[PDB]
Amino acid sequence: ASPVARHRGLAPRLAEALDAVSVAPGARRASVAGRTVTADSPRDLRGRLTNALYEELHAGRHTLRDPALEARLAAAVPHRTTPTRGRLVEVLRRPDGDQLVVRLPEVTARVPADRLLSPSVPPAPGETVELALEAARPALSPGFFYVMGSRPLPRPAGAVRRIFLHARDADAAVVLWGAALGALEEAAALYHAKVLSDPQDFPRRDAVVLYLHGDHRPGERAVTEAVSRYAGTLTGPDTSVFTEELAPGVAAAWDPQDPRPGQSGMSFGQHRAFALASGLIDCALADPGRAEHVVRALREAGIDPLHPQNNLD
Amino acid sequence: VPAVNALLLRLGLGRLDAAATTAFGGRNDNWAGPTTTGEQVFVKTVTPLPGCPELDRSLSFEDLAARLTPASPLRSPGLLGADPAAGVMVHRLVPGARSGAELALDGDFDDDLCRSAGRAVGTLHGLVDGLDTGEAPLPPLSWLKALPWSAVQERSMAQIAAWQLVQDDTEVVDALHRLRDLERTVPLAPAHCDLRFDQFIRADEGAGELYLVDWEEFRLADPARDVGAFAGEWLFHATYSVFAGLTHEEIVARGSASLRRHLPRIAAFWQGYLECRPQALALDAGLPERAAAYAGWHMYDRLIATAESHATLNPVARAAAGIGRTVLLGPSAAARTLGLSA
Ligand SMILES: Nc1ncnc2c1ncn2[C@@H]1O[C@H](COP(=O)(O)OP(=O)(O)O)[C@@H](O)[C@H]1O
Ligand SMILES: [Mg+2]
Ligand SMILES: [Mg+2]
Ligand code: NA
Repeated sequence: ASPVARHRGLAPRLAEALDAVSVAPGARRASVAGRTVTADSPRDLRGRLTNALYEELHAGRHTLRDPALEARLAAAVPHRTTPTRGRLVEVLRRPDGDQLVVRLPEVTARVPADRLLSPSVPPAPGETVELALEAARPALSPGFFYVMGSRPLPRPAGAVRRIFLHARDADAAVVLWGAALGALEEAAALYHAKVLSDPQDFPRRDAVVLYLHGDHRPGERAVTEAVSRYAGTLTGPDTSVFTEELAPGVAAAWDPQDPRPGQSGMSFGQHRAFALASGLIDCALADPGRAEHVVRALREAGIDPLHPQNNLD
Repeated sequence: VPAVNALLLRLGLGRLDAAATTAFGGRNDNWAGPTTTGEQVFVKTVTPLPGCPELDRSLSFEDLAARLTPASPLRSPGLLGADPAAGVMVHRLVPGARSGAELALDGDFDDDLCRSAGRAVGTLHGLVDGLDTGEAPLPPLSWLKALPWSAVQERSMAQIAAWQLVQDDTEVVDALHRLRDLERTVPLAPAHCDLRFDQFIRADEGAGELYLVDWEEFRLADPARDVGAFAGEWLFHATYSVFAGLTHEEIVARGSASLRRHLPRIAAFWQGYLECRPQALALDAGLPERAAAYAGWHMYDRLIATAESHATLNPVARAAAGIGRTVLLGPSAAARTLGLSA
């Protein structure tokens, strides 16, 4: 007769949630907070229940972009340039303006040579160059305005601390956006960030997402200081069950670190939900030893069942 | 709006009836609906050169099409006027237009519609002075060596990732270079060069006649571009559109079974194409092979367009790209399998 009592080995926030969740014997039927879900296979209930868990527990539910909103989000960014390394494939020489063919990590691109920043002069093809590329990238992330930080991200990339801001609506987003960017710069943070650029999809708990690299503590402290002012007025107070709350509508976690070949390109929220769905299904396919099935699935996916916002070392 | 109204006024069409106008799709701003004089029009605007090579090519088609019998499987809606300086064209509206993309999703682009489409394209390719002889930028060979930075800032993470996979596939890039090189070694024909299902429209909610539209890329060019595009559209419908996690082998198995069930659609098109262009293989024996190679590229093309709304490439995308690679690097076998032989 405590949710922690019946769900030992699991973070309390998660134990509380699993009381809104049941899977029928045989795993052809499940129920997430009145959101019933059915399938004809155990295997298809895995994908549907994952979705129901993701909506109810991570996102909290149950087309185009906007040039006005984008213009205001674009203006809020405190910088305009992110230096970027890649290997010079070839200097192209034009009278209308010389150009550099550069292998960036994500693509081979044809860059104006006026963007070179190091070396001071186009080197031989094969030499690392460094280029002043726009910080803002409004098409990169569909549904979102994306910005890279002024300071280049570490080479091994490393573990990425995610921070989610539950903007209530577009106006709050602009303010939270600006405050968070101001804060992260001043703190010399290594990050990318993005904010919803579609005014008809607020509220969302991930209306703003910050990706902090290197040492996240300075930038997290800075952001928490900068936004706690607004936290509950501009941010709705609810957050994902899988995250560590830092304040009303301000939540944090790490990018999944699943050491299983098949698991990749999965968001934090989709990954946690999938692990949870699997454990819940494996449970239903026998006959609480239910919490153990859930605990096993989280651990196999690399999630710390006591702190699921974190991964195992 | 001003430049459009100016043209409607001068043609005797009055103005666009804002109460009944409606925007249609494509990379251009388009308007359709009734004018204050009651006439139904389709208006297209194209951004001029800082005129407008896409409208000059579209008009070069309308000039050829006006000298055609009303029995031609190839029909224009009817050009009402144009202002190429201002980037504006006006055509007769086709009442209750359903696009070939809608028909294919609904299950209505059947074998017999595919045959009429082949007849239209075969008719096209028979018809050449005053055709742009410049090469169509598809496949985009400069982009396969390096995307312009301005293009990267307008693409999704998945489109960029798809570009990168193509750029680093040396065999694919070399095959696409060979494919474009061959265009100056074959008998050319009047060609749309931008053919997809959404460039076809059928009147009367799908019960009317068949039009092929969007002649912005109309050129004297390799006929294989249009045949390949039609095959590639079916390829892409069968191995991607209908599927939108299994194993990769299961995605491949489903995709393969789905393609086989759709091969008659490509067969009908090629039947129809030969009905109206019976001398095709006599002049170009390589046409099946080249068509299959364009069908391969067309899948990459369609997969890169579809990714604009995604942040990662899903496993179906990747499986479909794998089929595209197989058709491109093995064009003689894909031609036979696709039914483009004899
Ligand atoms: N005359 C017309 N009557 C009805 N619908 C049309 C007509 N012309 C074009 N459309 C529809 O509008 C769409 C856009 O036309 P299109 O010429 O392809 O423009 P874009 O160059 O922007 O692709 C077509 O795909 C077709 O579905
Ligand atoms: Mg079009
Ligand atoms: Mg067009
Ligand atoms: Na189909």
